[PDB]
Order: sequence, then C-alpha cells, then structure tokens
Amino acid sequence: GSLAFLPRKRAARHRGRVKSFPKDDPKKPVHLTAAMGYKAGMTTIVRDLDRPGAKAHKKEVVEAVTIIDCPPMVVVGLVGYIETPRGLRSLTTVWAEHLSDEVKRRFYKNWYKSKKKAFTKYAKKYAENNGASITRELERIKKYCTVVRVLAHTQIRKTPLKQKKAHLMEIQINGGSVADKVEFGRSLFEKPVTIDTIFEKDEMIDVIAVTKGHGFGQMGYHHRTSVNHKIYRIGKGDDEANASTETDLTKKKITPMGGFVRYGEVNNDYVMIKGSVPGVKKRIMTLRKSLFTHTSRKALEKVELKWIDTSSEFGHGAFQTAAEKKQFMGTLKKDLQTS
Amino acid sequence: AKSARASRIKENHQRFKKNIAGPVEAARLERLSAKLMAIAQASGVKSGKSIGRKDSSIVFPM
Amino acid sequence: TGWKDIPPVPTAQEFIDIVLSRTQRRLPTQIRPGFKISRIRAFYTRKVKFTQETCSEKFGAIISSFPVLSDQHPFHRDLMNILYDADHFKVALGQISTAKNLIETISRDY
Amino acid sequence: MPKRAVSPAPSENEVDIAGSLFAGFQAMGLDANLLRAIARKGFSVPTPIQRKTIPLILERRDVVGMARTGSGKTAAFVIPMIERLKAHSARFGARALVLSPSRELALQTLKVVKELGKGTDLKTVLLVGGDSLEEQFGLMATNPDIIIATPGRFLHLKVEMSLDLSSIKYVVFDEADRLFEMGFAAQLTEILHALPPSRQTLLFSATLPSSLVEFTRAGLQDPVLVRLDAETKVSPDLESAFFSVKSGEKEGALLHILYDIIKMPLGDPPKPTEHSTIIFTATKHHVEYISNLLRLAGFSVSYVYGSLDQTARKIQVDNFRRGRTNILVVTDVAARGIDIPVLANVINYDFPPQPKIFVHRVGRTARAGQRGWAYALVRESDLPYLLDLQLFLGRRLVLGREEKDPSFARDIVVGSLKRVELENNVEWVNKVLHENEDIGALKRVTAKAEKLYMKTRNPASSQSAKRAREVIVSKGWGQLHAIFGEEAANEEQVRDNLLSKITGYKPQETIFEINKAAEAVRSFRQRIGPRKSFADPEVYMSYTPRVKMIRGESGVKIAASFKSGRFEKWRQQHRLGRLPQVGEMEKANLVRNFSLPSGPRFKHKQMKAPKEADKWRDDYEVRKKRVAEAKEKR
Amino acid sequence: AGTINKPKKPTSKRKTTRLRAKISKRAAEKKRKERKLARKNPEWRSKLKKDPGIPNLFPYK
Amino acid sequence: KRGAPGGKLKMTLGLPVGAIMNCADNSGARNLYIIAVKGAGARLNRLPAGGVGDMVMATVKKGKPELRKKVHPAVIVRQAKPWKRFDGVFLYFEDNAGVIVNPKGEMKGSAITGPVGKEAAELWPRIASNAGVVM
RNA sequence: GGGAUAACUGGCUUGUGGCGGCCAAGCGUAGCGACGUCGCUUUUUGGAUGCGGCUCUUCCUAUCAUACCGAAGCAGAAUUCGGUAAGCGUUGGAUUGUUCACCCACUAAUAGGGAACGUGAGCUGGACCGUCGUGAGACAGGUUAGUCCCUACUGAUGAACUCGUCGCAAUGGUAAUUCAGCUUAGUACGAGAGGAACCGCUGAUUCAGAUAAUUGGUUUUUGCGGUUGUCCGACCGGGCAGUGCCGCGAAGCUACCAUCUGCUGGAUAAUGGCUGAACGCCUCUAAGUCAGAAUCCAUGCCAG
RNA sequence: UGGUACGGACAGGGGAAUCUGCGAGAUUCCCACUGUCCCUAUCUACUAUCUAGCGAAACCACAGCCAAGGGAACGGGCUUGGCAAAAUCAGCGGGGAAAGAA
RNA sequence: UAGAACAAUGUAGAUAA
RNA sequence: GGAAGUCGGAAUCCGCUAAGGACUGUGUAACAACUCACCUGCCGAAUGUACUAGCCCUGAAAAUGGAUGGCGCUCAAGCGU
Repeated sequence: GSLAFLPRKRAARHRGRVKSFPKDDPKKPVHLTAAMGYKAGMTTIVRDLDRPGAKAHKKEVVEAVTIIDCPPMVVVGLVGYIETPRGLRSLTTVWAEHLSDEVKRRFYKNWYKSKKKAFTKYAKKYAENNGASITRELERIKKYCTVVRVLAHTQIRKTPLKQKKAHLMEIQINGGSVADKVEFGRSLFEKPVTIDTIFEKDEMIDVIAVTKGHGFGQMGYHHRTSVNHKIYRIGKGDDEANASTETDLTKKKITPMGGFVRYGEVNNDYVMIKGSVPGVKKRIMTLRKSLFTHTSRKALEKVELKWIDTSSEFGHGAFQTAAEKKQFMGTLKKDLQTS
Repeated sequence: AKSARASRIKENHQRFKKNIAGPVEAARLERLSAKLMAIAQASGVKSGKSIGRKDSSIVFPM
Repeated sequence: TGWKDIPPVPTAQEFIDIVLSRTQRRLPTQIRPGFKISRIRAFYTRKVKFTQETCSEKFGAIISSFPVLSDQHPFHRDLMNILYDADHFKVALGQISTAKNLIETISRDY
Repeated sequence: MPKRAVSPAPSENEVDIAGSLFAGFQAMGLDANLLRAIARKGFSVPTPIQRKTIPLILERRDVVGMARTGSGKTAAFVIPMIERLKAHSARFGARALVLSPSRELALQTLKVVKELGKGTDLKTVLLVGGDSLEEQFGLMATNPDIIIATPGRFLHLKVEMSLDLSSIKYVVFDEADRLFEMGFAAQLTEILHALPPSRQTLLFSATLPSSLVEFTRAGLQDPVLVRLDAETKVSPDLESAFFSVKSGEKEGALLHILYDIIKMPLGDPPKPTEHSTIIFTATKHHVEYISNLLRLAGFSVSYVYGSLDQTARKIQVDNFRRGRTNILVVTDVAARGIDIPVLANVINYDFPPQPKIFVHRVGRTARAGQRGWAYALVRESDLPYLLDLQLFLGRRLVLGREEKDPSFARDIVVGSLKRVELENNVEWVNKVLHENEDIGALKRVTAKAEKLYMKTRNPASSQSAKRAREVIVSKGWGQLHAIFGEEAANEEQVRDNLLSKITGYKPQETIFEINKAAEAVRSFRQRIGPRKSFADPEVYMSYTPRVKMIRGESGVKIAASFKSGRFEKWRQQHRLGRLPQVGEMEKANLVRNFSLPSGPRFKHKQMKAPKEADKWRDDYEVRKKRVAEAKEKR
Repeated sequence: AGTINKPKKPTSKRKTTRLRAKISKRAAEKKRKERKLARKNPEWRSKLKKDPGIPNLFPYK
Repeated sequence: KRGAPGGKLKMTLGLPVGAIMNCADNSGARNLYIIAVKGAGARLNRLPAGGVGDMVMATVKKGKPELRKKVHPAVIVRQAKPWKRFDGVFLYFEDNAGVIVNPKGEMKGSAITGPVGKEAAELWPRIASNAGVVM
C-alpha cells in the first residue's frame, strides 16, 4: 500500500485529534474552527444539479449522503498556548463553573463507585472571591498567549446512546486579537454553541474519525482525516420538517421509518454531508474547516435538494411515512379488531 | 500532464483563491461570526489585574 | 499530399555521434575480466549487433522516406530531375544502400 | 489486432519440375462390377490423368501425379483401389488408406468412393476432426477396409489405439501441396514411419514444392512421377501483351484494360461468359482492395482468396462458373484450389516471381484451340522477372514499337498505355480513395502487404537485373503499346520528340548552387561527373544447358506420443472386451453394438429435462406433465 | 547538475592495503622497466649541453 | 485518431475481452467477438472490458459468409450486465449487442434491430439517427 | 609415464579499426612522434544465435513516456538532435529448441541494468584397476568418491513516574499519476490540404485512503416455504441422511459488480536574464541580483 | 440379373422464451471436438489457539544489532562509526547452509 | 486424556459430474 | 537570366598616398548601404605572443547507507622548505 499510512497501527485514542488548525490572522472576524457529532447513518437524496460544463447539468442526480447528529456543544474552558523554540506550549487553562455530570464522567473512569470530588475546589475558587485568581489566569492568557482554544463537550444525554460519558476537545478560535478571542471565550462560558453557527449549508469541510475495525496485522481502527466533503444541509431537529424540501411538501424528519439501524432517532440538530465518512454509526466524529481556501467550483456550488429518503433502512422499504404506508395499504384485520 | 505540485498550477490556484473563493468564504465567515457573536452576548494583587506567580531544569544547580 | 514528412538527414559526424551514443547509453557498459569468457563474448557481440541495427534502421529510413522518381507522375519526375539532378539523387541513394550492406557484412564477420 | 496477426494467408506457390528427376475402361480391363459402377457414374471415357495413371497403379507402381483440381484425380486413385481390394476381408486390419487436407475434400472423396463402389462389400470410414473420438473408436471396431482421414486426427486415433497398420498396402496422399502448405510435414513423416515398407504409394497434387519433392524422395520407392503436356507448351493460341505501369497508376491501368482494351460491359450479366476475365494478384489484401474497387466501378466481380470460408468460396466459384460474375480475382493458392473452367481473359496484376507460375496462370486459358488473351501489368522492379520469363519461354522481346506488326502471341511485346485516359482513370482512383474511407484503409493495408511481399519474395538473376537496367536506359521502355494503332504512333510522335528531349535533360547546376553545403555539392559533381559466329556449329561445347514434436488438435504444444488412456477408459465405459487382433474375424455383436446410425448425421443432440413446474407459473400442469414424461424417458 | 540538493554516492579516499601494495609493486616495476629501457638507449648522447646563459633581465649582463 | 469517446461517465463494465455478442444492424453478421477495447488501461493480468457506448474491435463468428472471419470496429448498444445511470437508476438489457461502425463513427448498416443505449445514442450521433428505440 | 603449474578478476570496465606514406612540437644530435590528410577494406544510378522462463522488494541512470529548456525550413500539425532531470509509470502477438533481429498490435510510453566466484526472495522446465585384442576397443569383470533456537521486520501487551483528562512535537514515513472532452477556434498560421497553444470548465485510467444509502453476490438465522429414502401404529408434530436437495432470504460482510475523497509554500538543476569588473570594447559572475523543471526541503497526511 | 421413368418420404428433435385470438397458432435464441488450460463437484491424506493432568528429542565451545576497514575473492571476538532501556505474545517471507577450479 | 473459542477449513493426488 | 570585391575559375596591377585587399563579413535579384583590414585626430605609459614551473577544475561514473579512523578543518587542522 502507501508508505504514508504504513507501519499500520491502532489509533491511540478513540476520539481522533485534529492535528492541524487553519492558520489564523487578525483581520478575519472571530470564529470557532471545529465541532463534534455522532454518525447516525446514510440516506439517499437527489439534487437539482447546477454544475456548468457537466453532462448532468440542469438534471437530477441521485447522490448518497451521511447524517451526523450534532447536539449543541457546551463550552466549559479556555486554553492559552504560547510559542517556544521547542514548539507550542499550553501555558494555561481556565475552567468554568458548573461542570456537567457528563464531562465529569469523562474525567472519571469508575464514576459509579467514585465520590465525585472533581473540580469542587475550582468551583470554590470561582465562588469564594478568588475571582482575582481567575482574572489573573485570564490576563495571563491575554498578554502572553498567541493561539487560544475553547474546551467544549457534547450532550450524550441528548444523543440516543447507551453511553453517558461526554467527549471533550479543544476548538481553536481564529480571526482576531488574542484579547478579543479570550473575551469571546469568557463570554461563551456556560453557553451552548450550535452546529448551524460553527458551520453552514454549502461548505466543504474536513471530517476526522477512526476507521471501522476489521478483526474478528491491524486492519481498521485507524485514525483518518478525510478532506473536502460538501455539507449539504443543516437540520434543526425541532423544525418537524427537516426532510422536507420546497419541491415535496411532506412533513417528515430525517429519521427513517422505524429509526436508524443500530443508532436510533435523530431529534437534534443534524448535518447532512455528501459522500462517505470514516467511522461506524454512533462513533464520535470531528468536523473542522478546510485549512486552505478552496480551488474548485464544487466548493462555491449551491445545493438545491429535491427530496430526502426516509424509507426503512432495515430492509427493502418503500414508504416515506406511516401515513403513506397506511394510505397505500388501507385497513387491516388488527386495525378492525382493535377498533 | 502537469503535476499537482507544478508552479504554474499553483499560480492558477492562487489566482482562483484570491479572486472568487476568498470573497465567498469571507462572506460566509462574516455571517457565522455575527451569529456566534450574538450567541456569545446572548488593588491589582487582590484584583487579578497584576499577573503574578500561581500557587529537570535548564540551569546547572550551583 | 507532399514531402514535408521526410525525416531530417544528419551529417556524417552527427550520424556517427547519434549511433555511438545510442549504443553507449542504451546498453550496459561494465563487464569484468573475472567474468566468464562466454559472457564477455555475449556482451561485446550485443554491442556490435546493436550498433549494426541502429545504423541499418537509420539508413533504411533514409532509403524509404525519399520518394522514388520512377513511380511519380511525369510532371513531378521531370520537376525533380531539373531541380535535383535525379542522376546525382540515385547515385547518393545507392551510396547509402551500399554502405548499409557493407555495415551489415562487417557486423556479421566481427 | 488481427491484421497480419500471423502471416499473409496466401504465402507462395513454389513449383519444381526439376522434381522430374524422380526417373476405354473395358480396354483397360477392369472387373465387371466396377465397369457397371463406372457406367452408372457416367465416366464414359477416362480423363487424361486417369488414362496415364490407372494402368500404372494396376501395374503396382508408386506414382506422383501433376494434375489440376477437377481433372478426376479422385476417381483416378479410387478406381485402382477398388479393383485391388475387390472384396471385404474377414481378417481384421485395413489395407486402404488415404490422407486428405480438409474435411470438405475428405467428404468429396467419400462421395466419390461410395458412388464408385456401390454394391461391393468394402467398408469405408471417414476420420476427420469435429467427430467423436468415441465414434471413430466404434468405426475402427467395425473394421473398415478403406480409411479416408485427415492426418492430425489420424495420429490422434493411432496413438489412442496403438493400431497395427502393417496390413496397409495402399497409401494415397491427396493434395499434398495443401498438406505441406498447412503444415502437416512432421506428422506425415511419423505416419510414414508407422506404415510398412511393402506398400504402393500414390500422391496426387497440382504443384510440386521442394519440400514435397524431398518428402517423395524420402518415402516413395522408385516414383514414376507423371504429368500432362498442357503443363509445358503455352498454347500458341495464347496472345499476350505486357504493360509498363507505375505504382500510382496501377489501378487506373487495370481499369483502362477492362474498359478500353477489353470492352467489359458494366452491371450484372443478362458456363462462362464471352469475356471471362480472371485477375491474378499477390495477396488477399490486394484481392479485397481490387474486388471492392472494381465493384464500386461497377464490375460483376467475385473474389476468392486463400483463407476464405468454404461456403463463401463455393458460392463465388459457382457464380463464376454459372456466369453470374464475369470477373474473378484470385491470388495463386485460391486459384490452384478452385477448378477454373475455360477462360478467354487473363489479367496478371502483380507479376509472378516464377516464370513457371506465369505459365500455369496463362495456361489457365487458351485451351482446346480456343484463342485466349493474357494482359500482364509489369513495373520496373518486376522487369527482371519479366526478363526471366522471357528466358524461360525462349521468345523474342519487342519493346514499345520497335516492330511495325509484332506478333503478340509469339513475341513478348511490352508497351505503355493511352496517356490521355490512363490519367482520366488515375484521377478517378485518386478521387475514390479520397472519398471512400474504407477503400483508403484497404489501400493502406495493401501498401503494407506490398512492402512485406517485396521483402519476402524470391530474388531474380544478376544477368536479368543488368539487362533490366539496360532496357530501362533504352528507349523501348517508355512508348505506347503496339496494340493501340499506327495513327496513335503518329500523334504520340508528333510531340514525343520534344517531350523526350525535355525528359532527357542534364542540369548544368542544381538549385542549391543557384556556403559549405554549396561547396560540398560542387565537389560532389566534380567527383561524379561522367567517366571519360566464328565457330563450328557441329562441335562447339556451349555454356548454357543445350521427445519428438507434433501439434495437437487444441493447438497447444503436445508431445508426439502421449497415450492418455481414454481408449482403455472407453473400453471400461462400454464394458467391451479385447479388440479383434489383426487377422481375427470381425465380431458381429460388437458390429451391431457400434455399427452406424440410420443414415443422415445430425449435429443437434441434447436431450435435457425441463425445469420443475411452478404452481404460480401459468403452464403449471403442462410443465408438470412434460417433466413426468422426461423422467419416464429417463 | 543537482549535486547540492541530491548528492550521489561518495568516492572513498580511504586507501585499502590491497591497493597500496599493488601500487607500490607497480611503481617499482615501472622504475625497473625505465632503467632497462635506459640501458638499451637506442638514442645518441652528447657531451656539451645547451646552456641557456644569462637572462636578458640580469642588471649586469 | 483513436476511437476513445469523450465525456463518458463511470458505469459498470460487463463485457470483457473475448466476449460473444449479438449483432444489431442489417450488415450481414449475427454475432461479434470482442478481442480488444479502445481506451483500456493495461493492469497486471486485468482483462479489459467495455460498457455501453465504448468502441471495441470485434471479429464476426457467424453471418453472411462473405463477411465471415473479418475484423471490424464496433460500438456496443446493449448490455445485460446491470449498471447505474446518474439519475440513480440501475438498469440492464436482455442480451449483449453492438453495431459495426467505422473508426470515424459511421455505421455500415442502415437500421438497428432493437433498442439502443442512451449512452451510445448520446456519444455517437450516427447511432441516434439509425436508432428507432432509445432507452 | 614423469615435472612444473592449479583457479581467477579485483580503482578492472564504456564511443569513436588496423596497416603504410606525408606532415609534425618537443626531446635528441640520424631515432621517437599527437591531430589531421591520402591509399586498402571502399561503390558512376535506391538472418544470426546452439541454459531458459515467471511473481514480489530495493537501488542506479547509461531517460522510453510524462515536466522544463537550447538548436533545426521549426509556417501550423507531427517531429529530429541535444541538456537538466529516476517524482511517477513502463507490454502483447508471429517465428524458433530458446533468444534477438525484422514484422505485426494496443498504449502517454509500453527504456536499459545491479543485489557482487553461489549474480536479490520464491518457483519452473563420473574415475581407478584387471583380462583380452593393437591399424580401432570390448567386458552383467572388480573397486570407489557423491554431508528447533539465535537475531532482524512488524503489529499487539507491558513493570517503574499517584491515577486520570487535555495537549506540544524531536524523530521516522510520506502520494499522487496519465489521458480525454467543451471553450479558446475552424482562430492564430497556411496557396491548398489542413491546423494549435495560454486562462477557464467537465470527465476518465492507474495508484492510495475510506464507506454500505442504493444495486448485485455469500447463509449455521439451518428464518420462512417446497420436496426424496426411512422411522415414531396414522394426522399434527418431528428424528436420521457427519448441514439431504431446492426457492426466497434479512443482518453482517462485501464488490472500480456499488459509492465518496485525494490538499501548498520556499530553495533550486539545465537555461533565460539585470547591474558590472576582470581586459578603457565586451561579457549572466568575479562582488551584488531576478526568473525558472513532474527536481530538492518542508506544510497539508500517518506514527508519537 | 441390373439399370430406366413415375408417385411418396427423407435431406429431425430437445430446452428457453416473445407476440395475437389451447388455437395450420406466428416470431426470437442454444446444442462440435480437442493428446489444451482454468474453475466448480465427489473421494482419499495430512491438516488445530487456549485451559487441567502427563510430558520428550534433535542440537549445544561461548555467543548472537548494523556500515566501512581489517593484502592471503576470511570474519563473530579487532579499529571507528551508527547507536543502544526490563519482561513478554502472535505472524514469519531475511541472516546464522553450502563450492574447489580445469 | 477431558473442557473454552469459533469450528468449516486449505493443500496435494485421483475421480466421465 | 542576372553575379559590380563578397553563388563560381584564374591571376590578383597601378595611381593617390596617411592608407586602403581587384576585398574580411552583413546585405540587394543585381546595385546601393554597412563593416573589416590599413591609416589619421583625441587620450597617455607600458604592453602582448608563444612556451615553462607550482596549486586548483576537467581528463568517466553505476547500482543496501559510510568513511583522509571519525568529528571536523579554508591567512587551515591542506601543500613546500
């Protein structure tokens, strides 16, 4: 194979790390770089293609897309880094009040038998007029640091999973002075940030994941950073018509009939992204921005959807809604016996 | 065919980055930054303004 | 259609340089006295034969590219005779052919 | 891919009369039964080959017979065969064997032998490819008397039974020229090694290649090679003209012949025709190109090349003999294969290398006192071969119009063509080449074939080349053909003087002289300027004269002796017993078990049960009943 | 040539003992052959030699 | 000029080298035998194959004896091996069928028996003219 | 029969023949003698060969293609020679005992070699005596030689630093390749025939990394249905035939049989220059400096 | 006894399908051999990770990481250099085996 | 000699399917 | 055909002279025109042809990554006394 990915080895961590944030300049506005989500599955769409010069121009093309459930992330920290002859060094970090039970479970390994004593002294530091110490750390980040990141964690309690341990990571703030970005993070403390705010529709981004193990030497469980994937839609979860387009007036959600196979139902903000993505269903995904400005027309295209498949994934299914199934079918022995 | 690392190809990509993708990404960045900014705004020693000390080696121990 | 596709004809020195460089650079050039006499013979006969077919291919291209005065239309035949002295044309072409034959014979004997 | 994938299918037809270095029916005295059979067949008088051969075969002499296809060679060697055998033998072991090139020729031999032996108890077997090896096993169990076989299958069965051929006394090689052209030499030699020395050898062919001559010298005991006399003296009733033609004007010259020198009617014609034009070419690619060019020009043309399909060749030849096509284009080998009727018109497009080949292709016509015409297109490169033809025929050469009334029948008269129409024809050829792309592709293919054929063609003689250069220098090369007319001779000459004296100009200086290159050209010119009966006729001793390898059926390389054992497994399959050893009486139970079918041999022999009936299928019960019938038949 | 960016295999200056012995032996052989050829000497020899004399640049010529 | 079509999208190739084919035009041949594919890429032991609208070189195995045992360029119009069109429709034909075509793209015959592939009709304008059913 | 020798190449090899005359700097005081030129081979008309052949790793450049340059009657198109360049790719038919040559085909093109006396790893296709003859030799006459561990690669674990969470990045590896179509444009150019390129746009080959919406395929799900022999007294329900056979068959897994993705800065080689001495002209080089190749070094990427 | 003309039959099936209202029902596609290769199918033999118990043998101077050099086509211990961190498990494709010379 | 994991493998030679 | 020093062959002189070839190249279809050779004016002092002797570059190279012993050394830690 490729000597770039060889010696082949298991990923040291299940989450997957960014390893490179986009280069930052003060002129751009203040923004976050990356995000987290959980792979729910894949569905089929069609697109009123508007690609000039292509054989399928002004035609309808069937494409496969992937769904990543993206519950809002909670900001719980702010990390300040400095430049040294040995590289970047994490000078300091500042945590917030009221760390959630899920991020505390992330810190703990045996959470059930532990006395849950984490960050209690930090909370006392914040609340007991050691805000002088908190502001001292903040001003140290203000005047000594060059690149600033925000600690953020997901909501497992909102993701329909048997897990209860959240995933914490650093998302870098770009586009501004160090003072502006530290103030931005301190303002973002104890607040949910949304995927429709970190990314938008029609934006080729990068997905970082760990490949599916192919065991029962190493095949799979390999850290990959797949680039250039066009986000096709950002769904609101509470819109009740996420899967609806302007061409079909069907009030339906992104979740297929009977639910996603082995994952469940997507009731949160979700991202519909073109193509395939590394990782199995319900695996943690990392969504970041492209390190460079794009060079293709495919990046500037506008995706006009026509309809989204909500048929059953558990087999050869053919009805988008239970209402459609019962209209096609009529009434049954069970329905008349119950009624 | 010209390689992906060709100088002329890189110059063409730089021109494309400067002329179209630049403005488009700047506009989207402005919109997302405005949204996230809205979501955000949704004595020295005992005050913290004076940054002091908290709480192997580089020099030879004397 | 025309005669613009006839390959350029090198001079004597350019021809020798082309043929003796091709045989220098397109074949291996390291044999050792501690090798087998059969392999030494094979190496040198490979060199000689390769030079021979290189020269033969170039001469054959020269002989077959130039139009034959006999099978041309009478206008073209007389035009080329006036412009080029078909007698000298045939003489030069015959010299090329004879040199090809003698190179082949030299290669066989050696 | 498969353009010149292996080789030009018609390679060459080499002939060697130096192989001459070998050395009514009732009046001939045949049996009464054979006489009645021949009378039924209608052979009232034997053909010349039969008259010269059958008495020798009855006198028990090995013979090689030079005869054209359709001369009756088949009956020529079958009638003595039947006369010699005259009865079925109760002793196991055959004694008649004939080897034929192809299955069609073998079937023709089968038909001949059956019709000539209707009534006599001889058992004749066919052993050709495509038939079941098991069926051939069964026929050998039936113990035939006459074997008609193709050599490859013959070796296959030979190896498979380890048969004893010591009983064979009568061996015939039919069309051994085709056998050697297709490449049967090694396996034929192994057959010869298997055959007992005490045998009578017959070999019938139209040509005698040197390989065949060596094979005959190796395998024949005092061969009385035979032949006719139409294979030497070109019928004086043959009148011949030769046309000096250019490479770019070749096709145009061929149509001027057809149009203005032959008056060939266009369209479908309303037993050959009055015109009857054959065209002899060099390779199959020229065959296709000339055929399609003539057809576009509007000529009723049939093409026969070497590796053409059997049915296609049959149809084209049948059309030519019935007169539905009046032009027939053949290379050399297709011509030899096909039986050509009497012709009036012969055109030699590409000059033959061998004057003897020319003699054959011109003896194709002018037969039985009927006058024939032979027009041959010759180029400067083929001129030495023309002069070799002159030497072989011993005739005088008349170049252009050196004589007022040259006798084209006895004199080799060479001339050019009407410049006016020649050009109007060459322009037509250029136009059709520029218009039709298929014709252009064919023309390029024939150009490549011309290069290859010139490279592989046999060389001429040094004296012929020298005198060819001398003729090219001489004036006789370039003027019209005597045929045209003395008035034309007048008008051509009206300007030919000034035209020739322009063509014969020696430039004083080249346009390059008109630098170092200019000095080189001047030195080149300075260097290569022009250089400054009595004998007793009675006694004057003059100078001139007066694990072995064989190819298998699959084509994959296979060892010579490879007993697969599947004959013994055949025996095990059908629980048979020991084969009758040579001499032991034929075993009637085995004969009845494996004797023959009831006549016509079909090919389409698969009895397969239909699929199981499905309830949801429409024809459920009908499919069920057919399935039941199938299981009942088992 | 791209020698700086992509250098090739170095040529060792470390002399082997096999080479030192061979070169010393062949130097001695060449010296002995020169002596034998000088003994042969199929050439004339004179007594007085061409003295170049005082240079023209000598201040006191 | 090599008969490699331009603008052809990805589709499954189901007719490898040495493949028996039905003949769809009135030219006098009944079957063809794919031996080579134009525009193919020689991989390690990989057999070239062609999809609907790809030029190949075929030899006739049965038909009119005059044309029998001859080699011509061809372009394939019907493929039994299923493949997907960009509207997401996986489709296949009943058999394998093509038409004899000169290197420029002109047909020897005058009519096509049966339907013609949409890809072939789009790539070769002559087939669109000689086609009666397009699916 | 006796004696010596008993392997042998090892800064070896490569592109330009030998003989004779003329000429010729030196040296030398006639002799030696490079480069050229002349004479022979050598001119006035266009088969050789008598151990071979496959898969995979790595290296060289003596480069076939792709990249960039200089020159050529190089109008355009297609090219020829030469230079830098090993990043990236690199065949098949015919014939022969085999090989090459020639020829035939695709293809961007389908280059040559090394793995060091065992030519990378794997695989495949005899001499001594004895008898009898001496113008040559014979013998079923005898005798005889045939030598599961250590370490490397690479995952996966692992004690010592209190456990855990989030990170930095020394060093090591490194990746993309080729072709086509639209526009330019029937334009430049060209008598005609013909006929581009830069920018832009869309695909396809190979390689590489993922993925299972869809579409095919695999069934110990022995899931549902059908069916043969035999048995449970018959039906239902079943057992046995080392999974009896057949149809469909989810889930999983798969497949260029399906689908997605493969990214940018600097320094340079040939070469083209600017300013300007050497050397009062001149000069891209000496001091100073600009540009430029698929090259090199890094980012992006994998490991930590 | 064998030929000659006349009349009739022959120079057919099996399988899969399509179209019209079982129908003279009409129309479409497949049946060869090979001393050839490969694949699928049957039979035969050897084929096997951990755990409880029992339990050898071959072989063994001592060892075991590489590159250059070490005149005697000789290196494993020497020079000088790259380097170099316990203890294990699995895979194993390299090394630790070879000449003697007319 | 007995338990756990998954347990139906691969190679070779014969065999008319 | 055209050839004026310059597509070609052979001779290759005289005058004015300071000096100028029946011409060294560019150029015209031929001319024409430019330029070189040579000469003059300005400048102002050493030049310039061939050899010899040191050191240095080139004077040929393949294929695992390595060798003046290594690091490294440039008015040397190189060469000569």
